[PDB]
Amino acid sequence: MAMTEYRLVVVGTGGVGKSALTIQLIQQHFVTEYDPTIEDSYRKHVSIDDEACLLDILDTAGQEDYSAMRDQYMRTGEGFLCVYSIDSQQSLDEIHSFREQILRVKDQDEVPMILVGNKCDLEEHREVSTEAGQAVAKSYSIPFMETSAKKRINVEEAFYQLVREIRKY
Ligand SMILES: Nc1nc2c(ncn2[C@@H]2O[C@H](COP(=O)(O)OP(=O)(O)O)[C@@H](O)[C@H]2O)c(=O)[nH]1
Ligand SMILES: [Mg+2]
Repeated sequence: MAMTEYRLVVVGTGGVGKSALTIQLIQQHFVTEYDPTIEDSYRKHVSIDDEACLLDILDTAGQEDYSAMRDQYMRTGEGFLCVYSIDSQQSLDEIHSFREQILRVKDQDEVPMILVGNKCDLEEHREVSTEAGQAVAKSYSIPFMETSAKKRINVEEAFYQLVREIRKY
């Protein structure tokens, strides 16, 4: 009996920590200077709510003319991890267009996604309050989480929550 595979796409402005969160989930260490242009896909066998499954994760990078793989992942993506950085209001503001574009490509009014405020270790440099991130997520009726790839806070939980959202769809 084959386990279900979930295709997940991590999106967000450059520098928010898409690679660092994805590499923390897969390899369980914190990267500091990962190439901002590398667009890799990753796999991981996990159990979520005690149902084993496979995660198929595209770690998007840059906004150059997309590869055919990115376009396929955008069309076939089952859940989206929409990442901003709590120290960058600009990265949160860009989330609104990431959601429009996901809903545009998927051609539906609602697509499983989670709003992730990353770098929650940078409390000194916080621009986006938790309350404001919760307000965006409540407005879009999506789950919300603050994460730290650096301090390993809620990394697995963010991905697992996205799977729980897909399973409710
Ligand atoms: N303090 C802190 N820095 C982070 C965190 N996540 C990523 N970074 C840093 O932010 C920079 C960009 O991270 P990266 O994952 O490459 O962002 P990406 O362009 O979305 O892939 C890197 O230097 C990371 O060390 C975090 O949770 N906390
Ligand atoms: Mg990256």
